[PDB]
Amino acid sequence: MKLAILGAGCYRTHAASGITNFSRACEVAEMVGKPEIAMTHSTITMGAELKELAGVDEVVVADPVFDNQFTVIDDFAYEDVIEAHKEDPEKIMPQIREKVNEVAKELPKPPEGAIHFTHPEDLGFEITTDDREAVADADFIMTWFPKGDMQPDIINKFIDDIKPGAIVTHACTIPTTKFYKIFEQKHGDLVTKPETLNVTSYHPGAVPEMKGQVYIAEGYASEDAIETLFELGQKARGNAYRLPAELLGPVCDMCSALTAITYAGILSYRDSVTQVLGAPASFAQMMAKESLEQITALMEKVGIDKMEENLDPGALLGTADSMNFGASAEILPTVFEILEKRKK
Amino acid sequence: MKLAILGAGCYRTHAASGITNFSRACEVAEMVGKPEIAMTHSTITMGAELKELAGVDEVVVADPVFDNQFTVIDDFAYEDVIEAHKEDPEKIMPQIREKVNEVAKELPKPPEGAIHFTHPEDLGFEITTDDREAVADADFIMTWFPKGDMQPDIINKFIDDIKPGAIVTHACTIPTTKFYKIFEQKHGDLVTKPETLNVTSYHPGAVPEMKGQVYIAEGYASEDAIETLFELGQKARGNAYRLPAELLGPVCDMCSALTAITYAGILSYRDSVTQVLGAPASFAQMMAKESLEQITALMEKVGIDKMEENLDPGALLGTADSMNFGASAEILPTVFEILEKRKK
Amino acid sequence: MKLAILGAGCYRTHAASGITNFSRACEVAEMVGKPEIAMTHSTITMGAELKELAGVDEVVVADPVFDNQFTVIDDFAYEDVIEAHKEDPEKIMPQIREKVNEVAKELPKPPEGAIHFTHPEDLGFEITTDDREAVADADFIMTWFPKGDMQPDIINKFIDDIKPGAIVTHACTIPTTKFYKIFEQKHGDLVTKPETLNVTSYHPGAVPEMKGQVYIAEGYASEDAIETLFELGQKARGNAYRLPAELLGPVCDMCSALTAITYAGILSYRDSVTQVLGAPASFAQMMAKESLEQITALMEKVGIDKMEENLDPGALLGTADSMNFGASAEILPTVFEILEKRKK
Amino acid sequence: MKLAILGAGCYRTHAASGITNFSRACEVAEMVGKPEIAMTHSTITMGAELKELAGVDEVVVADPVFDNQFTVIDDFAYEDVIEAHKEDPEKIMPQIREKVNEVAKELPKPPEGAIHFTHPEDLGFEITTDDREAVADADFIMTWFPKGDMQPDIINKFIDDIKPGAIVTHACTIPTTKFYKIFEQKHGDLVTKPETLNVTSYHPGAVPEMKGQVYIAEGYASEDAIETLFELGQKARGNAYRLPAELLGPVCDMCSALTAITYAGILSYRDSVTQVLGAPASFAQMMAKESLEQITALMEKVGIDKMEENLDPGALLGTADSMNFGASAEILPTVFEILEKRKK
Amino acid sequence: MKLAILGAGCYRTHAASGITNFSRACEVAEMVGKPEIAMTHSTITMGAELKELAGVDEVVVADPVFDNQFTVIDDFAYEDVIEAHKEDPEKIMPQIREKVNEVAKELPKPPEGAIHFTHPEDLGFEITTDDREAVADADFIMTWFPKGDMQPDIINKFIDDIKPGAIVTHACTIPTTKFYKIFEQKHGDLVTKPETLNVTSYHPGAVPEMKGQVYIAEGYASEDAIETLFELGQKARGNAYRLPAELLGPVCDMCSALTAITYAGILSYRDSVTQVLGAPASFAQMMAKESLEQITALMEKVGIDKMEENLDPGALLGTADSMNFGASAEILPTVFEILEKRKK
Repeated sequence: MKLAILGAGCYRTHAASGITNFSRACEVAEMVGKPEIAMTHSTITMGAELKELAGVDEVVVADPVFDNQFTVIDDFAYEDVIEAHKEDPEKIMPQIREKVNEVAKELPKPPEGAIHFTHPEDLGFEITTDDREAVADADFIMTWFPKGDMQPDIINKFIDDIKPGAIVTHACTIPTTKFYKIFEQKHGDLVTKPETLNVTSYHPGAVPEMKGQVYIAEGYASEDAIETLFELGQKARGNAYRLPAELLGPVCDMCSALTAITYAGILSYRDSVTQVLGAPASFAQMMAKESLEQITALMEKVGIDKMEENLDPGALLGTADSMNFGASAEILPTVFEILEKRKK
Repeated sequence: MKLAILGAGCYRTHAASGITNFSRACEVAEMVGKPEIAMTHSTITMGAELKELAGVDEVVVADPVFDNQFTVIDDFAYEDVIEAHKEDPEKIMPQIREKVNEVAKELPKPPEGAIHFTHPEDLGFEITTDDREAVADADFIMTWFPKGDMQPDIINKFIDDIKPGAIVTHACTIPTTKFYKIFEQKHGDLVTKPETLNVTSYHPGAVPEMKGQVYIAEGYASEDAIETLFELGQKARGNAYRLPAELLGPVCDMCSALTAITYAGILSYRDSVTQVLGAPASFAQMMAKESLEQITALMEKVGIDKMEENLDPGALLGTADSMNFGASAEILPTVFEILEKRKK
Repeated sequence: MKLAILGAGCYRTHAASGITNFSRACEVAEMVGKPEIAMTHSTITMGAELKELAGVDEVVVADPVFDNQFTVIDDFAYEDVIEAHKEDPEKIMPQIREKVNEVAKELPKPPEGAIHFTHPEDLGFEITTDDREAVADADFIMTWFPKGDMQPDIINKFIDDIKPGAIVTHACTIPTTKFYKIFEQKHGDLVTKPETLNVTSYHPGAVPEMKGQVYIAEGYASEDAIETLFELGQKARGNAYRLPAELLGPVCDMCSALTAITYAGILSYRDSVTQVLGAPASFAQMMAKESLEQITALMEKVGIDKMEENLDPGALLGTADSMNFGASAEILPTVFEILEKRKK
Repeated sequence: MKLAILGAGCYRTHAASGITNFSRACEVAEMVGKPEIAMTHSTITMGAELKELAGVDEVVVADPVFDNQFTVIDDFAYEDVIEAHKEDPEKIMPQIREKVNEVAKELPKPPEGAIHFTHPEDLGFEITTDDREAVADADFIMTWFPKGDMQPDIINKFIDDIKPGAIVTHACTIPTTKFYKIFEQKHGDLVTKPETLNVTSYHPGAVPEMKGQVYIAEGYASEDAIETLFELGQKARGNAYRLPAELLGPVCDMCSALTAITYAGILSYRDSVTQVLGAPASFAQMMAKESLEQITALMEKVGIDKMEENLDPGALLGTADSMNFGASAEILPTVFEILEKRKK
Repeated sequence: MKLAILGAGCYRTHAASGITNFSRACEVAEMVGKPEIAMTHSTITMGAELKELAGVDEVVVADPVFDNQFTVIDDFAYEDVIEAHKEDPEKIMPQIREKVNEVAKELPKPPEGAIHFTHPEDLGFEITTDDREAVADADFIMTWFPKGDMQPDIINKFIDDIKPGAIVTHACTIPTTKFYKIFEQKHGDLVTKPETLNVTSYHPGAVPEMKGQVYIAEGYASEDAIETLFELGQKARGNAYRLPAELLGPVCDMCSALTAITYAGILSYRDSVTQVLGAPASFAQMMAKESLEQITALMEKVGIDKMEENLDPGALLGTADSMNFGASAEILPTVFEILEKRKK
C-alpha cells in the first residue's frame, strides 16, 4: 500500500517540554539496523515504523516546510543517542534540548520552519511540498496538521484527489468529529457526491519517538478499515488501541489521569457488586450512574474549586467504608487516605 | 427447574376483542397428544409449552381467583376446536366468543372471576392461591399481573421468598423499567441487601394461545439468564426474540406498525447509501439521524394531525426521487404513491 | 423589484454527476420564446424565470468569476438541446457532459473558473464583479455561495450595503441557521444596530435547470416576506414549497429518502389509529413518539450497521401484522417483504 | 347532551381560605331567576350554569358523600346572600365562614363529609353514589376528584362504562398529562383496545362560585371536542380560555403571577424590537430565548434566594435603560424602581 | 502593573448610532484635570481611567491602525465639549456626529481607518502596531477586537508571548466561552502546555466614554484575578459588576430589557411567596421554574409572534389577580394594564 504523510512536524515543542526522549525511535532503529531512525521524530518515526516493520511499500512525506527553512541538526551522532538511550536518555537529552531551543529562538514556526535530525529522503521516503501529489493513490493518508481553523482549508485542497475508501487519520491536534466533518458532508444535493473515506485516528498519545503506541478512533470508518489500521499499528507502534471516537480525548488528553482513576473505580465497584453482593451488573450500573451523574453535576453546579464547601470529603468516610469489599477494597483504602486528609 | 406462574389470566378480553383464536394452543396440543391444551389460554398455554416442550419439571400456577369464581366452560369439546383450527378457526371462534361474552356479562373481573376452558390441574400443574408458596424454589417466576399500581404491592408480598438468581419475567401489562424497579432498589443502607434477580420479559406480543412467539427484554438480567430463557422460549413458543428492554414497547405495543415501517426504511436507506453510493455506514447514520430527529421534532412541535399544514407530503416527491436506488427502491415507489395521494 | 444574484455558479459538478439535464430550462425557454434560456444553469435559470415569468423588473448577477476565466461553450445550439429535451434529454446530454468534463480538466474551480453555455448579459441581466454594487437597492438578494468558512466573510463585505427588510436567501451550500447567524447578531451593544433582513431560502432541491421547484425556509423572515417569495417562486419555478427551516435539510439533503419513507409511515399509521381505531390523534402521537424515539435511539446506541444484531427485523413481523389496517395497510405489505428478507 | 359530574366537592376549604364569595353563583341565580343557585358551590355552580345557561339537557351529580354525611346549611337565606353580593359580599361572607368553619371542626373530610348550602336535587339534578351509573350515556363527564394517588383507582371503576368520544375533564387537583395517562394507555396488546376519549380540562382557575371563567387544556382532545366545550363554557362560565395543556399549571397555579409578569415582558420586549428597531420577530425570539434560559438557569444553579449575591439587580440598570423604548417603555420604568430598590 | 490594550477602536459606529455622548470621559477629564480625556473614546477612555484613577503604572495601546490612516479630529476644543456636557451633551453632539459621519464616508473601516479625537501618546500611553511587543510583561491585557472569525487568529500571534497568570479580557464583540476557548485548549498532549491565564471580561455595557461601568465575567479566572480587576474597575469605571460569564450576554446585549423585567418579576414573586405566604424559597423556586420553563417553551414551540393565538394575554388576568400581594404588588398592576390591552 501507499502511505501519504501530510505534515513532517517540528521537534521544538518536544524539546521545549523538557520531558521527552527518543526511546521508541531508538528501539526501532536497533530492531531494523538503520541508525538514522533513532533521531527521527513525529510522523517520520511513525512512517519509519510502517515502512520498516509493517511492510508499507511506498511512503510519501508532504509538507510545505521542505521548500521553506527545513532545519536538520547534525550535532548528535545517531549511535551516541542510541547508546545513551540504552541506559539513560538523560545522559544526552538535556544537551539535545538546548541545541533545539537555541535553533528555535530565531527559527520561524511551521510551515516556515521545522527542526528535525534526520532527512526523510534517507529513509527511502519521497518528499513533496504539494499534498495533492502525495495523496494520489494513497491507501492510507496520515494527517499531522496544526491545531486551528486551517485544517479544513488545508484538507479541501486535496480532498478530490483522495482515492475512494482511503484510510484518513488525524492526531492530537483535532477531535475526530471535527476532523470527520471536513471530509463527510451532511448538506448537499444529487450533484455533490458523498465521500467514501474511512476516517479514523493514528493518535500516538505521546511524542511518537518516545512511546510505541497508537490510538485508533472507532465509529466513523468501516470495520475492515479499522482492522487494517489496527493490524498495521500493532506491527508499527507495538501497542495499538481500538476505541470509540468519543473516548480519544478522555484517554489521550490531559484528563487521562481522571479517566484512568474513574474507570478503575467503575470496574472495581462493579466487580464488588457482582462478585461479592451477587447483584446483577444492571444494579451495579444503576448505582454507578447515580454516583457519576451527581458528582459531575455538583462540580458543574458550584465549580470544581468549591466542591468541599458543599460536599465535605469526610461525609463519604462514614458511608463508603461499608462497601469496602471485593475488587473495591484494592482502591478504597487509598481513596480513604485522600478523603481523611481533605475532610473539613 | 421449577416454574412459578403468578396469574392464570382471563379469556373475557380475548373473546371481547373478536379477533383471536387458539391456533398455537391447538398446534401444541396436537404436537404433544394432549387435547386439553387446545383451549388453554394466556399463561396456562405458555406453562403447557414449557412443561411439555421445554422440559420444565415442575409447574405451579398461583392466582387468588382459584379460591374465587374460577369459571371453566365445558361447552366446546377440545377435539372440535382442534379440528376447526386445522382449516379455519372462524368455524368455531364466533360461537366461542358469544359464550364467553355471555359468561362475562355478570362475572366479576379478575381476581374475583376468570374465564378458562381447561382446569390447570389436568395439565399436571399445581394450583395455589398464595404467591409466596409458589415462588418458593422457583428458578423461573412468570408474572402475568394486572395493569395498574397493584404490581408493586402484589410483588412485595413474595419478594423475600424469591430464590437468589431467579429469572423473573413480566408481560404486556407493565414496562420493563417500571417492573425492574419493584425488585431492584436504588436507595437503601448496608442493612437492606440488594436483590440478585435476573429481571426480563416473557412477552407474547399477542394472546399466547393464538401465536407461538416470545419477546425477551435484555439489559437487566445476566447474559446466562437471557440465554437460559431464550433457549426455553425458543423450544416452548417456537419463535423467541431477544431484544433491548427499550424496544419491547416499540415492537409489542400498538406502535409496532410504525416501528416496522421506520426500521425497514432505515435498513433500506442505509443499504442504498453503503452499497450503491459506497459511503461509510457512519455517513448513512448521520443522514438517518437528521431525518428521524427532525421529522419526529416536527410531529411534536405542531402535532401529528397538523404536519401536512407545515410540511406538504408533496415536498418530498421532488427531492427523494433522486435517492430511489439500491435497497431504498424496494420501498420508495410505495412511499411515493402515499405522498402523491396526500400532497396539498 | 430588484433581484441581486450573488454567484453565477458552475456547471462542471452537474456534468460530472452524469445524471442531470436542462428539462426545466428548456421548458422555460419554450414558454417565453427565448432559446438562450435552454442552456442556462444554476442561478441564471432561476433569474431567467424570475425576470421572464415572475415579473422581476431588474436582475443583477454578481460574481468575481466574470473578471476571471468565465467560460461559455458555444458547441451546442440552443434549439438542438430544446428539441432533444422534448423527447429524450439523453440524446444530447452525454455529448454535453464530455465537453464540460474536458473543459473542466484544466479550468480552475470557482471563483477563478466557471462553465456556462449562455452569457447572462443576453438575458438582459447586469453583470458585476463587486457584490456591494449588486445588493444596492436589491429587494431580493439570492446567494449561491460556495460551501465553506468563506460565506460569512463573503457576506460581511456587502451586509452594510443591504437595504432594510430585504429578502436574503441561501441554497444547498449552507444550513438556514448557520446562514441566518451571519446577518443577525446576538451579541452587541446600543451602537451595533440589529439587522432587519428577511432571511429565508430559495433552495432548488436539485439543479435549477433540471427541475422547476423551490424550497422556502420558514421561521426567520416576516410572513409577508415568505408570502412574497412564495408567490414569486410559485410563478418562477412552478413548484414552490414553504417549510420550517429545520426541515430544509431533512427534505433537500441525501436523507430525503428516509424522511419521505418515515413521513409516509407516520401519516399512514396516524390515519389507521384515528380512522379505524377511532382513538384521538394525541394517542397516535404518543404511540408514534414511542416508535421514532426508540428506533432512532437504538441506531445511535449500537450503530446503523449493527441494528439487526440487536433487533431482528423478524421480531416486528409477529407484532405489526395486527396493526395492518386502515391507511397503514397501503405501506405494511411492502414493509413486511423487507423485514421477511432481512430476518435473522 | 348528558353531563355526568363526578364529585360534588366541599366548601370547608373555601370558607377556611377567608377570601372567597358567591359573586358568580349569585350573578347566575339572578340571571335565571333561581335563587337556590346563589349559594351553590364548586361543580354544582358549574352544573347549574351548564343546565340553565348552556342548554345541557341532563345533569347527574355522582359522589359517595350523598350516602355519607352530606351537610346542607340552611342558616343563610338565598336572597340575603344575593342582596349582600349586589353591593359588598363581605357584609355576609364573614358570617358564612364562621358557620362553615364550626361545622367543619367535627365533620369528616370528603367523601365522608361535605359542606353545601343547596341540595343538588332542587336544581333538577339527578344525584348518585355510584359513578358507573352516572357516566352511562354521558357526552361530557366533569371530574372534580381529590388530589392524590386515588384518581386512577377512582377512574378505573367507570372507565369501561364511558361512552366512545366522550369529553372527559379534570380541574385544579391533577395535571392534564397525569389525568390523560389514566384513560389512554401506551402499553398493551391487540386485545386491549385504546380508549377514544376527548380528554381536556374544565378548570375554574378559582372557586367556581366566585368567578365566571374556565380554562380548557388543548393537545389531547379532538378540535371538535375542544370547540364544543369551548362554546359550552363560554355560555356557562362567561369567560372561557383555550390553551395548551402545558400552560394550564403556569396560568392557573400560584405561579400565575410570574407567568403574567414574564408574558407581559416578552410581548412588550418583542414589540419594541419589531416595531421600533424593525428587526424580525425571529431576532426578538433569539434575544428573548437568551434572557429567559439564562436567568432561569441562574435561579436553578444558585437558588432563587441567592440570585442577588450572583447577579446584582443594579447590573441591569446600566444596560437595560438603552432598550427603554416602544412597548417595553410601558413596563421598564416600574421594573427599574424594583431593581433600584434591590441593588447591592 | 502593565496594561496592554489591544485595539484602539473607532468612533464612527458611535457617531452613526446618533445616541451617544462623552459624559463619562468628560467627568474623568474634569476629575483628573486633563482636558484631553474628554474626547477620548472606547479603550482610550478606559485606559485613561485605569492609569489616572486606578494607578496602573504602564499603559500600552496596540493597533495596526496606527501605521494605517489613524484619523484625529481637531475641530472640537476639549473644553467646549466638557462645558457642553456639564449641562446638555446635545448642544455639541449633533455637530460632532456630522463631522465623524463625513470623515467616515470615504475612510476605510478598521484596522485600515479609525476616527479618534485624542492622540493616545498625549495621555502618556505607548503606542504600537505589533501586539506581541505590547503583551510582553503585561499583567492585564485588554482586548477590543472586531466581531468575527479573526479573534482566534489575532490572538494566536501573541499568545506565547503572554505572561503566566495574566488577566486577559474581552468586550461586547465576543462571548466569554468563545473567547476563553482561544486561550485554553482541551485537546493536546504532554508537549502542549495548558495556558495559565485568568480569562475574564472588561465589558462596558455601553460606549466607555458615555457611561462609567464595567461587567466582569466570573467562572474562568482565579478569584484573586476577579478581585484584582473588580477593584481596578470599581476605581477606573466607578460602577463595576461581577457576574457569571453566562449572564454577560443576557445583561449586556439587546435582551437586557427582558432580563431586567424577568429578574424583577422573579425577585418580586419570590418575596411575595416567602414573606406573605411564608412558604419556603424552595416552593417559590419550584413555582418560578414552572412559569419560566413553560412560557419560554411556548415561545419556542409556536414563535414569539404567535403566542397570543395560543395563550390569550387575558387568560392571566383571571388567575394572577389572586397572587397580587407582597413584593409582586409593586409589579402586577402595571403588568395587568399590559395584559388588559392585549387580551383577545
